[PDB]
Amino acid sequence: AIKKAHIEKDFIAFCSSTPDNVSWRHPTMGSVFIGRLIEHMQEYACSCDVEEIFRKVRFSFEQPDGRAQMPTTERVTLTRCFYLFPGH
Amino acid sequence: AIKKAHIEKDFIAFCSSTPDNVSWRHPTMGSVFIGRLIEHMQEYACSCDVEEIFRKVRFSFEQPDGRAQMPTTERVTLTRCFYLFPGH
Amino acid sequence: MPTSSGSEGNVKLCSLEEAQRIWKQKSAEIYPIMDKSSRTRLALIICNEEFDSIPRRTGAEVDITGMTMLLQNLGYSVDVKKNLTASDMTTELEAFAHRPEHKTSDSTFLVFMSHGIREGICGKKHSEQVPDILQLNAIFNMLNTKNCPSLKDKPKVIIIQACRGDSPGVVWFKD
Amino acid sequence: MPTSSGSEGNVKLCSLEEAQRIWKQKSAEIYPIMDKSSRTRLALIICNEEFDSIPRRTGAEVDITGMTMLLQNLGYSVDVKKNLTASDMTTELEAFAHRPEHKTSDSTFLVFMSHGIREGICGKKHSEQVPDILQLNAIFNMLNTKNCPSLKDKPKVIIIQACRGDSPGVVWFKD
Ligand SMILES: *C(=O)[C@H](CC(=O)O)NC(=O)c1ccc(CNC(=O)c2ccc(Nc3cnc4ccccc4n3)cc2)nc1
Ligand SMILES: *C(=O)[C@H](CC(=O)O)NC(=O)c1ccc(CNC(=O)c2ccc(Nc3cnc4ccccc4n3)cc2)nc1
Repeated sequence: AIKKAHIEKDFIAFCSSTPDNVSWRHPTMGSVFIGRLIEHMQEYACSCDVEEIFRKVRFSFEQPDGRAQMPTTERVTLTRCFYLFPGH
Repeated sequence: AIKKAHIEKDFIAFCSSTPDNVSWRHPTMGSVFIGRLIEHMQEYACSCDVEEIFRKVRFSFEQPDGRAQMPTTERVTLTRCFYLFPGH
Repeated sequence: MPTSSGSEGNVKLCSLEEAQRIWKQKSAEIYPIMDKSSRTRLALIICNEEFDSIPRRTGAEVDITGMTMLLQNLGYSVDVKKNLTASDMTTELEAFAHRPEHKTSDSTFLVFMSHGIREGICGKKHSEQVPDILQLNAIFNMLNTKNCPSLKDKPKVIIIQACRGDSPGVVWFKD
Repeated sequence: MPTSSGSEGNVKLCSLEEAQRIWKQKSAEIYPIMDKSSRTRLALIICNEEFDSIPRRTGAEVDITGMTMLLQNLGYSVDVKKNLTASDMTTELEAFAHRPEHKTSDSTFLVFMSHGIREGICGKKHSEQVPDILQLNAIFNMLNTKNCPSLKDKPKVIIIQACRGDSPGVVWFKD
């Protein structure tokens, strides 16, 4: 017996900036977005679902300096919370 | 004194289906997505932030029937949780 | 006994304890809510039902009724606009972003209900030969900090009821 | 004393109590996690550093190191691909969606790090006259249920480090 499934589901995109805008990068330190994401994953993977973590990264960019960017969550079809449960 | 602000921030789009796909509508009952959103807002506005509510609507569409669709959250730049606090 | 006779209607209320629990469980990571007595919350509904060439969206009136009442229950003054071209929609959106009440508001809801193709939302004058489309990108640009400073740092919720192409959105699998 | 000498490195661990608390606070609204002893988790990193015409992405190696280690800490086997055209990226993505390990996995991470314009991610051969672009839409299509049934009902996280245009993304306001 064949059953129907949604063609597109359980996706989440996380971009480094909003449309039209640049994302910043340090020659020895890497990308600002990537570095911030590693920090937040490391700290919050154990307590938050990935959508929450992405918001916290965004919040961490809330106060703009000379090199401002605002990471964007896109095309979200997560029906559930995704907890990484690091250590498990 | 002038200060910098992100050009795009604190946005959330909620579409009725995923790209390429149709959204269903009943001639006397209205749109399936709209009806489901009203239900979930009515029940969950008091306990969840709007991002959570949108996920629950999505989850409610998880099991496809003859008229299947998967609502999509798009272009999210919310840095905080948005609670409606109905009654306040 | 809870009652739908009140201004919040069928929307379940958030108790004073619930509001305090949420304000504790999550820190300064909640959007600030403005004083109820003085806030001028705005919402806009653009719904297209009658179209020149494409079929009539029967049932759209039930959608308008429900969405208008729900945003009101949540505290928003609801503007309802009907059967507009992509040009009219832009003009109306611009007018919305220029409303003084956004200054004394904490949030906004934008609702678009219409036909839709892959590229965006359909105006009343839409056909294959002469497209009448409002891009989602355009809505965002008009409500962003450049074009709507009054809504700076404030949640802007955009809701779209529309098709995004002709496909049923499904694939078969066997158990 | 917690230690980064373990396989999870600098990633803070989730205690057995924490895992049980989350499994209670949120109901059957969490994605199922597969048995650690038998799961074959996969992740893919496509990073472009050297480009034919557009400037070299100095620091990209620090990004590869960090992302590769982080996905490993989280339990994913990380495939690292470098300096690819939009055509190569498509081919590699197709190859990723065809990996048998997705059958015995619970989730996937896709990471794209490159230059980028409004329309998508830049391949190594990108210039203004001859664009070499991978659209975000294309990534999604290749990992969706039609083209990747093995990942049906499983979280697919896509991460993009790229510009999306030339603008600084800021507007001035006075206090
Ligand atoms: C595409 O652009 C548009 C999008 C739009 O107008 O919103 N979609 C369509 O043009 C469209 C064409 C045909 C149909 C046919 N609808 C159905 O097949 C249908 C069958 C059953 C139901 N049942 C139902 C039951 N209960 C409820 C409760 C609340 C709301 C809706 C509801 N529906 C619905 C639709 N649809 C769209
Ligand atoms: C556009 O397509 C690309 C996107 C990409 O390659 O990722 N962006 C660029 O081409 C680009 C051009 C120039 C620059 C200049 N960078 C900076 O101005 C810059 C200054 C300071 C810092 N500081 C800093 C401090 N600490 C950290 C920690 C961790 C990671 C980064 C970091 N950065 C960074 C960048 N950028 C991009």
